[PDB]
Amino acid sequence: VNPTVFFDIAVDGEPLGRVSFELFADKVPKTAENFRALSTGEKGFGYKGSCFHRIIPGFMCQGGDFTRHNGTGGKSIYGEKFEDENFILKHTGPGILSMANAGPNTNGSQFFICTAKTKWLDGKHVVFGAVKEGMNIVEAMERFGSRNGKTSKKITIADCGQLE
Ligand SMILES: [Mg+2]
Repeated sequence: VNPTVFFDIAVDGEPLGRVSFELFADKVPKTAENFRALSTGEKGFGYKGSCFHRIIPGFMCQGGDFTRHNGTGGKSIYGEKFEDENFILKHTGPGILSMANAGPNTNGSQFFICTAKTKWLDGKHVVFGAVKEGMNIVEAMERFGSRNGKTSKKITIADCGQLE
C-alpha cells in the first residue's frame, strides 16, 4: 500500500499546520521510499528541521535541502543522487509532489509541492506523490514566498514522519 507522510510546518518557529502526502510507491517505489525514509529520519538524516528555501506563489513550494539549506545540497538514501525512476505521473495540478533536480538523473532529497498545474515539467521532474490533507497549509505557505522564491519568514519542517 502507498505510505503516508506528514510535515508539521512552522513559520519563524511557530506552528502553522500539518501537511500529509500519499506516496505513490505502487508506481515509483524507489523514489517514494527515499522520501519516506527521509521523513522518518531512520537513516540518521532527513527532513526534520529543514526549511522551504524557495517559495514562489502560484507555482510551487520547494524544500528538502537538509545539508546546505539553500538548494545546493541534500542527498538521497541511495547515494548523493539517483536516477529518474520513470515519468509515469504528470504535474496535473496543485498538490503534486515532485523531485527537484539539476538535470537528468540528479534526484537527491530536494522536492517541491506544486500550487498549480505545471505541465512543462512533465518528463523532466519525477512525480511521486500528492498532498492528501493540508493543502490549505501549503497555500498559506505561499504568503511567505516571492516571485524569485526568496522567503520573508523562516518556513521549516518542525517535525515529520510516517502516518498510518
Ligand atoms: Mg526518480
